[PDB]
Amino acid sequence: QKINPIGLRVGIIRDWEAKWYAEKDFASLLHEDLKIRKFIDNELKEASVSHVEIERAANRINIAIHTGKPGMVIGKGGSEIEKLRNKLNALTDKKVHINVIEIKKVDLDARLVAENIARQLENRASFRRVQKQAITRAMKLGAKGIKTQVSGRLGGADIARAEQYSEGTVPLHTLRADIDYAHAEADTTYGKLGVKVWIYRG
Amino acid sequence: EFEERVVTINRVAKVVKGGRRFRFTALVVVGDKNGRVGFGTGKAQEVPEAIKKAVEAAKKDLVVVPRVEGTTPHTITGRYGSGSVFMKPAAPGTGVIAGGPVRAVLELAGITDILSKSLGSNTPINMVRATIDGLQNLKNAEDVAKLRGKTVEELY
Amino acid sequence: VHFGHQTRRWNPKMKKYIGIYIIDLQKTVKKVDEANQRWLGGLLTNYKTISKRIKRISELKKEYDRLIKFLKERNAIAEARKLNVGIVDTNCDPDEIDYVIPAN
RNA sequence: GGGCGUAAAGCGCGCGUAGGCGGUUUUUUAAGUCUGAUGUGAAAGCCCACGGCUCAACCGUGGAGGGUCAUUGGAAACUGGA
RNA sequence: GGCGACUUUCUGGUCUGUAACUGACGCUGAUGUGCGAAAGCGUGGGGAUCAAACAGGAUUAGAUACCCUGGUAGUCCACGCCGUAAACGAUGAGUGCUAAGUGUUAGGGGGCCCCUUAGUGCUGCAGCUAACGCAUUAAGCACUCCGCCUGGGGAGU
RNA sequence: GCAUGGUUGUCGUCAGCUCGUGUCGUGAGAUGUUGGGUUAAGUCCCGCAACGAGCGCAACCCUUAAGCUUAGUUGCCAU
RNA sequence: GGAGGUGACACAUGAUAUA
RNA sequence: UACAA
Ligand SMILES: [Mg+2]
Ligand SMILES: [Mg+2]
Ligand SMILES: [Mg+2]
Ligand SMILES: [Mg+2]
Ligand SMILES: [Mg+2]
Ligand SMILES: [Mg+2]
Ligand SMILES: [Mg+2]
Ligand SMILES: [Mg+2]
Ligand SMILES: [Mg+2]
Ligand SMILES: [Mg+2]
Ligand SMILES: [Mg+2]
Ligand SMILES: [Mg+2]
Ligand SMILES: [Mg+2]
Ligand SMILES: [Mg+2]
Ligand SMILES: [Mg+2]
Ligand SMILES: [Mg+2]
Ligand SMILES: [Mg+2]
Ligand SMILES: [Mg+2]
Ligand SMILES: [Mg+2]
Ligand SMILES: [Mg+2]
Repeated sequence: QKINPIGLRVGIIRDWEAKWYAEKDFASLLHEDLKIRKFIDNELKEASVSHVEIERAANRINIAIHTGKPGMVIGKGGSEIEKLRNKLNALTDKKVHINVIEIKKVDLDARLVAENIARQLENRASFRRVQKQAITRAMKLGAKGIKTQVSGRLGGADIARAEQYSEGTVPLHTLRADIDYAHAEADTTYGKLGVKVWIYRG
Repeated sequence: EFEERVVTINRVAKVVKGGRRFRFTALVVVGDKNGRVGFGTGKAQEVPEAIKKAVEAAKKDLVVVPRVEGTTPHTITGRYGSGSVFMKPAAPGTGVIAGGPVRAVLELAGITDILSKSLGSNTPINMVRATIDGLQNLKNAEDVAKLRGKTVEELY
Repeated sequence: VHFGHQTRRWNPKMKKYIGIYIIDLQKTVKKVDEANQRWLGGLLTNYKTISKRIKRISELKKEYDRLIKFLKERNAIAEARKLNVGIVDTNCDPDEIDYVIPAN
């Protein structure tokens, strides 16, 4: 019913996360990209990674990792990023250079806020309290608006439902509005809980 | 400061072209246990948000309850609509002999000793409004001595 | 300033202050010593919201033109009588005026 | 210590008997009313106090209470009688 | 309950003013006794219109109806009976007290207006009410008497 | 798929649906959002115990219809 | 503007709880 | 959905 807010704005006011060109090796490079994105998600699942950008040029892959906690990705003395770079050069057989970009104010990042809620829901936290706390935090940091939604068997109820909260303005029809969006899943004993977060900075 | 007690939480519904739209009504009594009591109501889709609205509204209609050594100066019946609450002074050993929302109102007023009977509607909002009505009409001896132009001793 | 409204509409509570009825000029002088646009609902009781519009007026042209013009008086009295001085004609209620001036 | 416009509940409406109730004042009475006295309201019981049961139940002792009771002396505002 | 052309005869009640008179002679009212729309019943008249029943014609899947054409009782009168209605203001009677404004009916007093009685309407405070609303014609505030109610159905059987 | 996440159809591009504060109501609720006009539109103005706000409408995005500057190949061809 | 009086072709049906 | 037919 409601279009993905990111997908509607891709190539309009939002940039592609994959920045390379190819014609006949497009499929092979696309799936090497997806191989890398799956590797980074698994290997840095505790490092608060918002998103990953991939640039390709001259048998070299430049990977930018936007992370809430950059000291965990780099590691004490650059040792953790050297180990990840060595494993990426084995998944790829190309020369990978990794850049790390700290994202201050992790409470204004939809992906980090969505995954934090999902992690708390897995710890049996109140599906209401986690949404309200996340909204209060983002608005205190100057967010123009925020919307949260948790869908599924809330609190182990036998009948699934969706509870959503909002504050400020989240103008999903305004094309020029840069609306950050993310979906995350919480693995509970009762199945999947879907977390959706919309953040509008301005 | 003021202590507050949630007397009743009611889920109410209004019907629309779809199904039903639900809200939550909170009836709350506030009081300091030192002769100032008040009740308020608030409505919201969330129970805690309705409570805060009810608490805030209660602070705007605090009442001054006359007392003599922890008891009321005389018997009274408070009536609001169908609600009617009989209140009688009791000895200091006696506790608050009250049934429902009356107990919340009298306790937060600072009574600790009273004989009360709810003779009428048991709907909590109207029982609460009846209780406040009876406390609003209590008169201490020093006040009625002033209006009659006598001293307190001459009243007896 | 002492000829009030017609007899067929005079409030009964203005009998002391009062063809047509003529106000108590003698009583108004002793009372006077004791003492333009639409009134927005909640001007006084909703200052938590009006001040935002007052602040937003200080800080668009279409809004300001009506805002400047903006920022019979029964709305105002309730905003004040519920919070716990004014010319009170015969048709007006005197029991809700702290300092009633019984002048036309 | 409740009600009867619409929730159960005003007879369809008169006339009128018994009964109930009844305007102001003065005098009088003393049935109601009020206030004492005397007698009586058994004992056991209930309640209070004390004593005996190791405690307690229980038992015992001394009080209190319970009448619309009767008889008798006063009061006279109200209800009743003249 | 009801009462609507006009005339005469017989007859009931109410209202206003006055303050001759009587001097509490009052209020209510179980039982009781009367009056009581329409339909209906009896006897006897009358019979225009309308019209249960009924007949025919339509409509309809059917139409024992609604619509059309007729039509009997009845509708009318007298004298008896019946005694029931959403017989309603769904509000018993009596008495007094409690803001105003404004129509109207029948009077009176004073200078068309002001005051005042008694009815009849609308609006509207205080108060009352569950609300709707009532509000000097109370559903307000009081006293007296009567009637009546105590979950729905069964059953006003 | 009547335990679910995600994704989709449908009413339906219908113009509506709400919230905060205030105020009115014992209360469910109401108001705002109704009324006078106007619009494709809860679009806009006026009045109004409402004042504001949000999700919607619209606008910001793509393309099509006209012109200008830059550029002239693999496009075009007037001298 | 709101009341009170006054007057003014045909279309049948849709099991129980749970909602 | 579980039923009924
Ligand atoms: Mg009862
Ligand atoms: Mg009665
Ligand atoms: Mg009925
Ligand atoms: Mg009834
Ligand atoms: Mg009657
Ligand atoms: Mg009857
Ligand atoms: Mg013993
Ligand atoms: Mg007459
Ligand atoms: Mg009588
Ligand atoms: Mg009788
Ligand atoms: Mg007849
Ligand atoms: Mg016929
Ligand atoms: Mg006949
Ligand atoms: Mg006859
Ligand atoms: Mg009746
Ligand atoms: Mg009466
Ligand atoms: Mg009366
Ligand atoms: Mg009225
Ligand atoms: Mg009159
Ligand atoms: Mg648009």
